[PDB]
Amino acid sequence: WNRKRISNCVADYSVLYNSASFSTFKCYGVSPTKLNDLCFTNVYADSFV
Amino acid sequence: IRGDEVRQIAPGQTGKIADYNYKLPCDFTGCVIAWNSNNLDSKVGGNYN
Ligand SMILES: CCCCC/C=C\C/C=C/CCCCCCCC(=O)O
Repeated sequence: WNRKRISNCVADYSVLYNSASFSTFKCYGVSPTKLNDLCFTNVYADSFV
Repeated sequence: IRGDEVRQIAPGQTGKIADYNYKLPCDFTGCVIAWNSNNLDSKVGGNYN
C-alpha cells in the first residue's frame, strides 16, 4: 500500500463533490461535520485497492 | 438519491446531500427507510427528472 505525506494544504474537499462518489466514508475520532472547522497536523494518505 | 449517498441520510453526516440538499438534526428521533428503485426510477437513456 502506498503512503503519501500531505502538507501545506487547504482541505477544501468540495471539489470532490463534482465527480467522485464514495461508497463508504467512515471517520473515527472526528465527526465529519467538523472537518471544515479543524486543522490537521500529521496527514498521511494510505492508498490501495 | 443515488445508492452511494444513502449513507448520507443520517445524523451528523456530511457530503453533497447532507449539506446542500437534505440535512438531519443531531437530536433526531425518527427513522430512515431506503430501497433500490432501479426498475422504477431509471429508464434507458437516463431519467433527468
Ligand atoms: C490530499 C488528501 C486529503 C488531505 C486532507 C486529509 C483529511 C481531511 C479532509 C478530510 C475529508 C476527506 C474527503 C471527504 C470528502 C466528502 C465525502 C462525502 O461526504 O461524500
